[PDB]
Amino acid sequence: KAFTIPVLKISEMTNSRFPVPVDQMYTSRSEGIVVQPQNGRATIDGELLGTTLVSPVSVCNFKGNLQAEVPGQHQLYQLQLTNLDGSPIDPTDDTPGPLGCPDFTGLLYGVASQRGPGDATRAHEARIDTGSDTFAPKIGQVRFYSTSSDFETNQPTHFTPIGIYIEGNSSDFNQWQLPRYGGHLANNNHLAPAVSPLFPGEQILFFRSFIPGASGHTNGEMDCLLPQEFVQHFYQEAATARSEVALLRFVNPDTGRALFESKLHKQGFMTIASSGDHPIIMPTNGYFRFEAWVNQFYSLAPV
Amino acid sequence: AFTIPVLKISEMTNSRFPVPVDQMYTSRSEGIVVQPQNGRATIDGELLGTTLVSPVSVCNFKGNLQAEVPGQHQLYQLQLTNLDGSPIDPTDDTPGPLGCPDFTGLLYGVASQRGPGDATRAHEARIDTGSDTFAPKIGQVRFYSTSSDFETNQPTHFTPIGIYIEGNSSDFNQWQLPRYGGHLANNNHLAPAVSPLFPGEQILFFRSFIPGASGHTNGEMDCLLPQEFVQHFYQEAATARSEVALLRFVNPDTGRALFESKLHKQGFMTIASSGDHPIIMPTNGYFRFEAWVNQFYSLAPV
Ligand SMILES: [Cl-]
Ligand SMILES: [Cl-]
Repeated sequence: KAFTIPVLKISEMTNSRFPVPVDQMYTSRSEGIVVQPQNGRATIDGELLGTTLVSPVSVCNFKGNLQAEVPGQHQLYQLQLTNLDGSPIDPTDDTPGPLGCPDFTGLLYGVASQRGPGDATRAHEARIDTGSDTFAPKIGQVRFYSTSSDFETNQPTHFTPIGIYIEGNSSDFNQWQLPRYGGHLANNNHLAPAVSPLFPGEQILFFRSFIPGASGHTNGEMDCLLPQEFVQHFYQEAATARSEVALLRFVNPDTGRALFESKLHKQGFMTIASSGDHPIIMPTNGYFRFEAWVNQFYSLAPV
Repeated sequence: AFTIPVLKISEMTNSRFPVPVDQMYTSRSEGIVVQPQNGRATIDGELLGTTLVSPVSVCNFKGNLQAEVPGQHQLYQLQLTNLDGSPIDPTDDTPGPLGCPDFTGLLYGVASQRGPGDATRAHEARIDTGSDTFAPKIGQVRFYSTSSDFETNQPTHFTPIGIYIEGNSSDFNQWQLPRYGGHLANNNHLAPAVSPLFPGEQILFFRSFIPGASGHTNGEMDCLLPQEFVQHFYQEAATARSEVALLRFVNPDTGRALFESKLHKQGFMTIASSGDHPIIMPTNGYFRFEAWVNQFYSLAPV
């Protein structure tokens, strides 16, 4: 079975780290930054890594029982998580945390909804601090705060992510700081490895989204390594990787010729020949196409 | 030539609302016109109605916060763009802009803005898709919010979350199409209604229970094709060798095949069944293409 890429414009791609469309391609030097996201992690021969799931609407969602209001802390609610598909959290799993769990620290803004008893429903805005000491999704312990007290204990509860809340303090959004999946008394394990460009003059090519902000000042930048459609496609195809690097061409369909070329590394990230922090803006109908198997030494024309 | 993506039910996305599929479901749909406009694609990849390929975009809106509606209390006038940023073209051969809700109800979600600069703000919001002001085809939609914290003339996005049941707004009717053009306009360029034609068969739906924000509702939202089937058919552009693709639902744990279904060329599935009930199957089961048949192929009941 031959390796293939799905044919997609940038505007048809889905961010694999937050359930919103990709806005632009982006490259960065990543000065002082360790790139180690756990969502959107898949090898090109079909192995999912980190907390990556294939569903494109599920990343950064939570589901669970509303166990209780945290004693003494009004309108702070303790969830007992399940997995997003309904199966119980199993902390013996070989994952950093539950599939789809946020891979960044910050004030995640969204809506907590309930259905029950019966068909009675209710929903209100909520905030989950993925940087807080007790944020421990690996063992199913997550809390959310809400300005509403209209939540019932022991009813099924879902958290739909919307964006990030900026208070202007230590809790501020850091898309490259992994949470402590087990809370403040446990260390992360089974992480997908960090990635970096190893070849001179190359930088990682990211797929960037500007996610919504709920207060304060932020551009909401969320950079993933692969659009969710590439994850889904490699998962489906599980094609044999004939070399360590798949050479991609970003094709202008109006001319048939290359706009630029990129190296898709087998472990699931792309590099380009570029320098600095800036978007990669192209004609809107451009798409990546698989060109050939090459090695890590292949020299790319700069873009 | 023709393939179906290998997906469990829990890995499928509802094509009419951006949530995972909860179950397969079948119904007689007596006295109901089944004519959803999202999740509509032929098996050779032609998108119909308002169907787009992005799985996170259906029921989203974006555009300029034109004004607080004069007279009204905390009503905001959106001037839509298309979800890809391009301008709304009312002469397009669609009933409305791609991704537009295809049901009438009080759609609940969060309206967010960014601007001026990187200043941001977001608050709960709801859009009555049955209101006579709801006219997305010409880019006019209003939302209500308990908050007054919205800047005029800043980019605004509506992220859908669920449905809101209250007496003084339209109840959630998933099979009642909005008037995409506002009060007086007739809908046009609609994907057609679907129904089983062979005796003993019913449509097979992929059902989600979308969140409720208030009131009593089971949030039932039935689509004809999971969004991943839509994306796959769009990618493949494979020629339909007959009018029906015969599919088989199989459990990979045991190799047991559980039932067969008829995937009609124009983009929906039927099974031999009777009554309104979920189709509960082993968790790891999935559909697989078996053969090109016609509309008269007779299935064993499930
Ligand atoms: Cl597979
Ligand atoms: Cl195409």
